[PDB]
Amino acid sequence: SRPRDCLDVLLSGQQDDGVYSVFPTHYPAGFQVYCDMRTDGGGWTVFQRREDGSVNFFRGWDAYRDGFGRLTGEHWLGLKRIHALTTQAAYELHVDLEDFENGTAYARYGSFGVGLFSVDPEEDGYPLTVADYSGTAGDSLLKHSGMRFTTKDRDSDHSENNCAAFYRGAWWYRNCHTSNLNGQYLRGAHASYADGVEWSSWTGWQYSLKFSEMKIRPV
Amino acid sequence: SRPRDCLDVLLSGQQDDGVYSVFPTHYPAGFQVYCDMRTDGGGWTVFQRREDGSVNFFRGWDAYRDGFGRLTGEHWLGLKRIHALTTQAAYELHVDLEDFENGTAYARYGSFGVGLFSVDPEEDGYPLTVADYSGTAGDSLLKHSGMRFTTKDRDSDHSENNCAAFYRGAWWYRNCHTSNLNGQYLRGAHASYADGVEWSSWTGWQYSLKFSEMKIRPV
Amino acid sequence: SRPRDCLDVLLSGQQDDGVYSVFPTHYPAGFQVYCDMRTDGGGWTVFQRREDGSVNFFRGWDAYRDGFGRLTGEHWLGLKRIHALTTQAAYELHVDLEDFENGTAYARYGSFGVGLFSVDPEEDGYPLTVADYSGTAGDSLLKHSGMRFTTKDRDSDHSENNCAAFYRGAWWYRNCHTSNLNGQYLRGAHASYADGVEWSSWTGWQYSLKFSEMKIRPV
Amino acid sequence: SRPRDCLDVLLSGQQDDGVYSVFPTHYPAGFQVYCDMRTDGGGWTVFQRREDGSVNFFRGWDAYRDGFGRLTGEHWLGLKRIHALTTQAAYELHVDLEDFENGTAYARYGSFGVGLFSVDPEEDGYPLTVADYSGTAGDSLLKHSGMRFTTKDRDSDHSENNCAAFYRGAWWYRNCHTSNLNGQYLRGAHASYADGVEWSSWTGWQYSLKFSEMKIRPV
Ligand SMILES: *[C@@H]1O[C@H](CO)[C@@H](O[C@@H]2O[C@H](CO)[C@@H](O[C@@H]3O[C@H](CO)[C@@H](O)[C@H](O)[C@@H]3O)[C@H](O)[C@H]2NC(C)=O)[C@H](O)[C@H]1NC(C)=O
Ligand SMILES: *[C@@H]1O[C@H](CO)[C@@H](O[C@@H]2O[C@H](CO)[C@@H](O[C@@H]3O[C@H](CO)[C@@H](O)[C@H](O)[C@@H]3O)[C@H](O)[C@H]2NC(C)=O)[C@H](O)[C@H]1NC(C)=O
Ligand SMILES: *[C@@H]1O[C@H](CO)[C@@H](O[C@@H]2O[C@H](CO)[C@@H](O[C@@H]3O[C@H](CO)[C@@H](O)[C@H](O)[C@@H]3O)[C@H](O)[C@H]2NC(C)=O)[C@H](O)[C@H]1NC(C)=O
Ligand SMILES: *[C@@H]1O[C@H](CO)[C@@H](O[C@@H]2O[C@H](CO)[C@@H](O[C@@H]3O[C@H](CO)[C@@H](O)[C@H](O)[C@@H]3O)[C@H](O)[C@H]2NC(C)=O)[C@H](O)[C@H]1NC(C)=O
Ligand SMILES: [Ca+2]
Ligand SMILES: [Ca+2]
Ligand SMILES: [Ca+2]
Ligand SMILES: [Ca+2]
Repeated sequence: SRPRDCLDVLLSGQQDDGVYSVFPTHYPAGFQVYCDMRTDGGGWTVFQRREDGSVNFFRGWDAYRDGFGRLTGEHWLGLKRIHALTTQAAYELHVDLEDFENGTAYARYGSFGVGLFSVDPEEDGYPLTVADYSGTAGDSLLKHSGMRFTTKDRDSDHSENNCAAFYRGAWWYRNCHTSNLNGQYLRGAHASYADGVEWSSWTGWQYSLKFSEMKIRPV
Repeated sequence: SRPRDCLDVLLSGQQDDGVYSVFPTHYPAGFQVYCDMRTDGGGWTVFQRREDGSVNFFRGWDAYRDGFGRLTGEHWLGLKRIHALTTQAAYELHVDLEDFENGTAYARYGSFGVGLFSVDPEEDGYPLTVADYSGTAGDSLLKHSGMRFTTKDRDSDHSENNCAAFYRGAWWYRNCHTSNLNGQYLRGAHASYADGVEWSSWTGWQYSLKFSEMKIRPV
Repeated sequence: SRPRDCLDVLLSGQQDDGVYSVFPTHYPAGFQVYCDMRTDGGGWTVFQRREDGSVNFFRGWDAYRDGFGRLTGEHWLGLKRIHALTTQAAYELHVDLEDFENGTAYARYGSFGVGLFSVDPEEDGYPLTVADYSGTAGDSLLKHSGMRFTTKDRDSDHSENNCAAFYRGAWWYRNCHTSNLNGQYLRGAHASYADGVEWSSWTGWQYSLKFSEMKIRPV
Repeated sequence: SRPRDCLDVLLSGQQDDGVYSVFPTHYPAGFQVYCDMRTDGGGWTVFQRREDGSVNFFRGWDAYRDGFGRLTGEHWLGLKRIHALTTQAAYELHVDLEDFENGTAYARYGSFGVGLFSVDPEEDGYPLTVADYSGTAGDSLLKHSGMRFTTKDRDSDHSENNCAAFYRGAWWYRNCHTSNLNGQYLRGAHASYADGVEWSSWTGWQYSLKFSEMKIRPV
């Protein structure tokens, strides 16, 4: 009837990967998401996908709040939706990564949230909660814990510059990053420093990954 | 109680053409629509009507998003409502056309949607999904499949010009159109090229139709 | 539980005049109104009251859309709320009037609505539907039937001037009015022409009434 | 299921202080609040907390309407939420205060509301209803009864100046205050006049308190 996320969709008997309606506690109008019904038993709600560089990710605050791209392709679900999902239960984060040489890796985080205790999550800059790493990609997100989301037109980072402008992305930048999954789709090894789709613990600071998917499931 | 569209209204025992409240999955406040309870068994939700040139259709983005005119007359329901309806099930499209010489024709499309997988349908320009033509008017819409909606103040077409400005309408313009049902009410044969209420496969590019109705029903 | 108007409040067993929560079909968040539980059996939802000139009624479009003043005093409920109420059933209108010499009169209208078939009632200027006069005040509203709402900053009237600016009010002005109940609180006989709280059929065009209340009930 | 406030949360069997979802009558999307389940039996909804000066309270109208800070720390819930809560039942107010010398005091008000009868509470400046003082801190709020909320960018006070600008806060200022709990975190005795976290009846006009919490419970 009114699944709150992709795990409710799965447990209701929908086993196919694809687009489903979900209805978070404080977003009763609901919205559509892509559900991953396969990874570690399934029930993952996707909020980010890179796969081909068809979508511009070098977007401003309003786009990162409201979301962009298409659920069946490259997209960002929007921080207002990611907030609505991660405040309604205790979520884990799964990050799937792929390079241009057939290689894959993943990072699992036991706890993940955006603006968890923010009275106005947008005003407060949708700050990251993330803890408890495991997997094959190595940890490139724990150092971003407690940071606000920074875009090219809204600087909340710990740099004298705008990290989002400098590294051509949008992220919970500190000074500046170990991960940049909303970075430019530069397609593998690049001369420019850390401004591609980067997961530094796996492929370093000068390798733009082929594929990324960020997704959440209640624990 | 809470019909999601005009087919739910019909199946609940309301047989009369007219204005009814509907409540789409992701638009729970609901809104009023005109229901066609006669065409091919009935249960059609109208989203566009031309009949007399009493309403200005040469409107900008905000008007095409939010809707304009009156449900009992010439109107555009608004792309935010057309999105809310066509994302909640698989809809077919019916187009009824009438010329100034008593003549009528129709086009049926087995699949129709607006912004079906768009995270932000407005940002993404409410792109058209349409397939599977049958009827008497001929096909003037399949070539618009995959195109974003373009208005005089928001150009997303495949022309070096603004198709909406050039052809005095608002449509899923490519370069530029085979149909222009939101074009100027020029009343039959006109010297100006393709800037009237055009359905090119029936009446060509220099004939502004007397009547158009665009309406949807779940399959 | 969820009364749609003051008649539902009354029929649920609440007999006292006062402020109650109501929940119109297409305004599910609901809002508070003043309920008149006495007039002709009771169940009237108030949307306008003048009684002492304590509130400024010479307000612009946004104020007339959103409402102003206090439910326990002088107020305007707001055209977005009056639209939400009058589109959900067939309403009658009751107008209670009082002069500064103890005198009272009323006008009853068998049908009343605002933006009844408007796709975007705000865009369409919340046009008046009113018919079927009876009472003691005489008819000062039927000539306003079919007119859009005009304010000092949004002219939709049939005058070469702005009727709202000229007659220091906000109304369904034609060219210009037989009633001006949102006019200046000028307190009885005044030299200035038709710019007070006027009901021309009762007290003419140069008498600003002491009290007005406009209220609706389903028939 | 859908508790309307922290008293519903408590009565449903949740006994722990912390963050909970509540769903006021006219705010059906709901929001998260901090619940005090200990004070005088518990069931208090917090809307203001000062404790360490980590959050800037010298904010404009939009911030005071929408809220700021974090539920687990210093915050302001937002006047739109405080209005949604206090209009749905008859609430009492509890104010807990603490100085920098281990000392504590409280004020209880038998009746408390914001914009209780306002058609547009924001337009009307979220005016204060407060009565019926008891406790140890003395009364520093009854003189603010009937006053609109004033910020540095929106003056509705009875001063020829902007009280909010002058006393570096945001409050139901008259000319100007006996309390200033949204004032600057100046940390105890200060030379500047009345521009700290002031409760004049307890610690006078030149002592910025260490801790304040403002919270409500239905009577
Ligand atoms: C390396 O990456 C691929 C995915 O890109 C992993 O799975 C293999 O994918 C390929 C091509 O996507 C499949 O082979 C081809 O299948 C298609 C039909 O789907 C067929 O038309 C071609 O003729 C070709 O046979 C393949 O089925 C699939 N699995 C295997 C075992 O090759 C692959 O597992 C990744 N890792 C490694 C170590 O290869
Ligand atoms: C041609 O168009 C008309 C609709 O415009 C189709 O139906 C016919 O419509 C006319 C006028 O709208 C009707 O005739 C008139 O009826 C009115 C009362 O409704 C009466 O006052 C007049 O004296 C006149 O008789 C007519 O009933 C209606 N049907 C027919 C059979 O004429 C018509 O079917 C369309 N197609 C063709 C091939 O005529
Ligand atoms: C004329 O207007 C009044 C309302 O303004 C109508 O009712 C009468 O109202 C007056 C004063 O509002 C009442 O008289 C007074 O009552 C108060 C207590 O409420 C008392 O303190 C005073 O000493 C005084 O007696 C009165 O009860 C009320 N009814 C009558 C019969 O006078 C009145 O009906 C209107 N019409 C006419 C033709 O008088
Ligand atoms: C004065 O203020 C304190 C709260 O700040 C009131 O309670 C007392 O708080 C202190 C420190 O917060 C507690 O003492 C310490 O406890 C911690 C562990 O929580 C321990 O690590 C330290 O070694 C130390 O013992 C204390 O338990 C607590 N209660 C008492 C009876 O001291 C206090 O009631 C306030 N009023 C007065 C008159 O002292
Ligand atoms: Ca910076
Ligand atoms: Ca173009
Ligand atoms: Ca005019
Ligand atoms: Ca002032």
